[PDB]
Amino acid sequence: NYLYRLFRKSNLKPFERDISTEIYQAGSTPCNGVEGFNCYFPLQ
Amino acid sequence: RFASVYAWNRKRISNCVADYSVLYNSASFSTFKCYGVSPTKLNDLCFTN
Amino acid sequence: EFRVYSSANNCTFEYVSQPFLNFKNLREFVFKNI
Repeated sequence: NYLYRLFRKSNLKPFERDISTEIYQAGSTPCNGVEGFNCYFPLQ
Repeated sequence: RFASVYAWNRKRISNCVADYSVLYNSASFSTFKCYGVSPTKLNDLCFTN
Repeated sequence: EFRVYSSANNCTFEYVSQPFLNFKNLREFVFKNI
């Protein structure tokens, strides 16, 4: 299925891209390969 | 103790300022499926009641 | 007493602030709703 980048720390600049996804952090602190509590996968 | 399952808790709390991030940071709750705020918390917006 | 009123709706925004003190005192008040 097609994918969406529905999580970013900042806003996208015009004619830019974001291909590298490293567990979007909601603000807990640790998100190294873990979706625990705050951290969620940016791609849905 | 209780709030009933057939009835609902619709307490009208308003005219106050509180930090939603205070409850967000606490891990006592089970899960977060918030619909209002996109990024993290409601502390950047104001509402009615 | 409370002879003024007998019922009570969902009154929101309850407020209690002011500590109180010839004709002398005037007690001039202006109520404006804008």
